[PDB]
Amino acid sequence: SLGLQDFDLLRVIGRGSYAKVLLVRLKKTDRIYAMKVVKKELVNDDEDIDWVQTEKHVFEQASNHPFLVGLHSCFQTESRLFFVIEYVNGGDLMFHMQRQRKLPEEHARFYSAEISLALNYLHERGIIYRDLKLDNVLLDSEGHIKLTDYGMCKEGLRPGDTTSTFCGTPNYIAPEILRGEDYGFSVDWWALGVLMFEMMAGRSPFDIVNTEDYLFQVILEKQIRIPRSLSVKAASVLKSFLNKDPKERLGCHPQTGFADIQGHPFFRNVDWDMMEQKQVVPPFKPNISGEQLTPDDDDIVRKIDQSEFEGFEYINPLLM
Ligand SMILES: N[C@H](CNc1nc(-c2ccncc2)nc2sc3c(c12)CCCC3)Cc1ccccc1
Ligand SMILES: [Cl-]
Repeated sequence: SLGLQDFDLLRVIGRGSYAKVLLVRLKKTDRIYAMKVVKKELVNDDEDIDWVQTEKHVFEQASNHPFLVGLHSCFQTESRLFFVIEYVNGGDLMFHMQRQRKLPEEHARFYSAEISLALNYLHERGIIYRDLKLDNVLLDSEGHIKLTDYGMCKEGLRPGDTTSTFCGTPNYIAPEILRGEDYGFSVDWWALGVLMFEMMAGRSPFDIVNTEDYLFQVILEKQIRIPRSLSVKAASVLKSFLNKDPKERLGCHPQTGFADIQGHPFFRNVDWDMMEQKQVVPPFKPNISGEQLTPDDDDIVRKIDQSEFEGFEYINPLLM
């Protein structure tokens, strides 16, 4: 099926330790896509045994939702896995906050709404995102958000289920994870609380003036206080999403969790349905505005365990 031959490696658009993301062009179609590349050796050594399976499953659910990147195709070389993904060209919230420094409540309200719809959808599908942060919140040309990089997702969580992996991006990691407690969807809502805080305050609730051990101490012990300039509505949601007790945290009620959010005074006057069909207009249009592969290690590749990657190839019959 697909392979590197069928593509033109245009540029690099993302680079972590585990994963690398390229901008690519499907030759025979002249369409542009984003490509996520990961060394299969690290997939075996660093990830849960069902990582490949969880990724494929998550992309499936994401193709049927407006605020989630969908999967075009994926293939494998001897040493790497390749995820060809719907391309988003509006940048991300981090880039936006970089120029904005601080967003009006209306803007944060909009974004946090769309983010909630994407999250609740994953939760409904028994999935925990587990890595919501500014730069994982992409923006399309129109100005709507899109969650990307599903590398941290947990799958198959039934009602009452609970997982126990310590993961995430330190600044956004929930207290219940820090305590080593079994957790569920609650971590995602805490993450949104932290993200909402950055949007409206212009800084993290845990900014300063063992560096990471100290950060974890701040999150667990230091009292979270909302700045005096924010409205009573805003102060509430922040404090509610940022409740260190998963049981008492906003959006975490097993039954009325997501209803409690939509009902929150902060989200008053929000048409969720129109929000979900993109019938609500974004407060910022990235358009009209603003401003190669590492060689394999033959001694490693030769001994790689290809088991988990058998039958990895795939193409989506419906263009995401
Ligand atoms: N944070 C953006 C660049 N990084 C990434 N962008 C996208 C992406 C997906 C779809 N359309 C666009 C981007 N997906 C991913 S998955 C991943 C990373 C990443 C980096 C860390 C490792 C895992 C910022 C950015 C936005 C737009 C263009 C270039 C960069
Ligand atoms: Cl507190």
